[PDB]
Amino acid sequence: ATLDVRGGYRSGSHAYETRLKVSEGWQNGWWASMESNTWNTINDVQVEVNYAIKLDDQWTVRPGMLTHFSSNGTRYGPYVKLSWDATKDLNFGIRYRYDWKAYRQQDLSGDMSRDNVHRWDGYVTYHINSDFTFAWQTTLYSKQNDYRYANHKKWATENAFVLQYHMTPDITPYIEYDYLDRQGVYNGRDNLSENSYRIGVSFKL
Ligand SMILES: CCCCCCCCCCCC[N+](C)(C)[O-]
Ligand SMILES: CCCCCCCCCCCC[N+](C)(C)[O-]
Ligand SMILES: CCCCCCCCCCCC[N+](C)(C)[O-]
Ligand SMILES: CCCCCCCCCCCC[N+](C)(C)[O-]
Ligand SMILES: CCCCCCCC
Ligand SMILES: CCCCCCCC
Ligand SMILES: CCCCCCCC
Ligand SMILES: CCCCCCCC
Ligand SMILES: CCCCCCCC
Ligand SMILES: CCCCCCCC
Ligand SMILES: CCCCCCCC
Ligand SMILES: CCCCCCCC
Ligand SMILES: CCCCCCCC
Ligand SMILES: [Cl-]
Ligand SMILES: [Cl-]
Repeated sequence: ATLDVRGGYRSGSHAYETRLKVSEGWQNGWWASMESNTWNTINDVQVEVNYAIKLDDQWTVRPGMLTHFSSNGTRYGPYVKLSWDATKDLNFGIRYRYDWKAYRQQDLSGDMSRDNVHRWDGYVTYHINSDFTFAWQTTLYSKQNDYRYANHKKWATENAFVLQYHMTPDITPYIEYDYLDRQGVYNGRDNLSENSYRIGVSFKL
């Protein structure tokens, strides 16, 4: 199993975040994770499970679900991820997730609806050498219903860039930059450029 500890700062929202995440995978193909996230402007819990269906030596499909709890209520995210181990050192992934909210919120028409979201994620991971792995995750999400993001649009993006250092077989420090679109909100103003800078470490328990 792996414990991941991460700290970050978001420039638009002027917010620190921390994450503690524990994950395990099994030989039968199951995988599960649980995490807690904190956010402090100058909490949530998520649980995820999936299963690997091996289509051949290089291709895997993982149906799964992400459940998310916060002050507003519960959100469920059933998904299917397709992964391709193109080489020993290069992996690609694509995931569709439907983030469905178990609670209603006021929409832009004044009605109480569900702020459900269609979410797509692309993944590239490249093992550069014994010392370094570089990962990029690109994200698009769009509103199913009559809502908008803080960028004033029905859609938004995230792009995350992670450099992992394989310090020991069981310890992997990493640094990360994310651009989270103009989703920053601070001091009563939205549409702020949201740069995110993170540092963390992943280790074997
Ligand atoms: C790349 C920068 C790493 C940032 C590490 C963030 C650690 C969390 C700090 C918690 C303090 C929150 N605060 C400032 C509101 O008290
Ligand atoms: C091994 C740590 C991984 C996180 C596991 C989650 C355990 C439950 C903690 C819930 C957080 C309680 N809180 C902060 C919302 O008050
Ligand atoms: C649409 C073009 C897709 C980009 C291809 C990425 C390059 C790595 C693929 C090489 C793997 C070939 N093979 C047969 C060993 O699996
Ligand atoms: C989840 C990644 C999606 C990959 C995009 C489509 C490129 C597929 C390449 C086919 C593989 C060719 N082959 C059998 C020689 O490895
Ligand atoms: C003056 C507040 C800036 C805090 C930025 C933190 C960078 C890691
Ligand atoms: C505006 C804050 C910038 C934080 C940079 C962190 C070190 C690259
Ligand atoms: C035999 C491998 C099939 C590749 C999976 C394609 C899924 C659209
Ligand atoms: C034998 C490999 C087939 C590739 C299918 C690609 C699905 C996006
Ligand atoms: C030698 C293979 C490099 C091509 C990788 C392109 C990834 C989209
Ligand atoms: C001051 C502009 C922030 C963009 C930094 C990009 C880091 C890779
Ligand atoms: C792999 C290159 C993606 C760069 C996207 C950055 C958008 C701010
Ligand atoms: C390759 C990371 C740079 C992303 C561009 C966003 C900076 C404003
Ligand atoms: C409380 C967050 C800790 C940040 C981890 C940094 C590891 C180098
Ligand atoms: Cl619905
Ligand atoms: Cl729009």
